[PDB]
Amino acid sequence: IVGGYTCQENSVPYQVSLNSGYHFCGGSLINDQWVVSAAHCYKSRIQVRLGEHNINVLEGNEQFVNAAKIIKHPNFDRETYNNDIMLIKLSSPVKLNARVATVALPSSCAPAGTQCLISGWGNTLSSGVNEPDLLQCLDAPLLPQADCEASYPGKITDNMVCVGFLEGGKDSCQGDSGGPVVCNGELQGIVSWGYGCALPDNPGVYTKVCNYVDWIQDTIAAN
Ligand SMILES: O=C(C1CCN(c2ccncc2)CC1)N1CCN(S(=O)(=O)c2ccc3cc(Cl)ccc3c2)CC1
Ligand SMILES: [Ca+2]
Repeated sequence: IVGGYTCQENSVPYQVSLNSGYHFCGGSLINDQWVVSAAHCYKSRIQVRLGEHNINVLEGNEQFVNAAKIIKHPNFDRETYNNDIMLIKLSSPVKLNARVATVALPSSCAPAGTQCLISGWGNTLSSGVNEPDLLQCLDAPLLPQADCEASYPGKITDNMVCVGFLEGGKDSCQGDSGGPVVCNGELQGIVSWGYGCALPDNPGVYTKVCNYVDWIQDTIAAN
């Protein structure tokens, strides 16, 4: 997260770290045994880490669980990042508590102008790379699809939504991928892509979660 702030310890209880020897992506706990992330964060073996604040220091609230089933959206296109959503079934259910809690699926698509919360342990620099130890937070609004499409001519699909600032300075970045953008207690987006980090007129684009509520529920039920 570029231009964000350090989240209060365990204030984003649904945030998880996808670890494969190191943190490489984020995700959201949607129920005691399922995590939603980005298809582009796929790996054959993943250890999901919950109750994290400092990813490099044991603080006493962590629960490390291995992924049992990693299911990318069937129509994920690695070239356009369309349908960039993935579901992970944990090998065993986690203990839900204050620092480890679930986030709700969207009941409807949030209107542009809605203020949302983005979080992650991704790169904090607009140029270069700096991986933070502590979970970062960013308060950003959903942008009008018109401004989104205008920023990325021909690249924005109906399954994508821009969140951020047209002036730059604040944005998601590498390592935040798969992470959540929660608006009013509901998961409205998933960190997906951008051509840089925190650049003017180049807001980050996220997977529009409201378009997959059905697929999510179905896949969960059938697995
Ligand atoms: O420009 C790119 C790719 C991004 C993926 N890509 C397309 C091209 C067309 N349509 C969809 C995706 C081709 C160019 N990258 C540079 C930035 N990196 S990144 O710094 O690791 C990154 C990763 C995720 C991000 C997510 C957000 Cl929401 C904002 C910036 C982000 C930046 C990703 C690859
Ligand atoms: Ca820790």
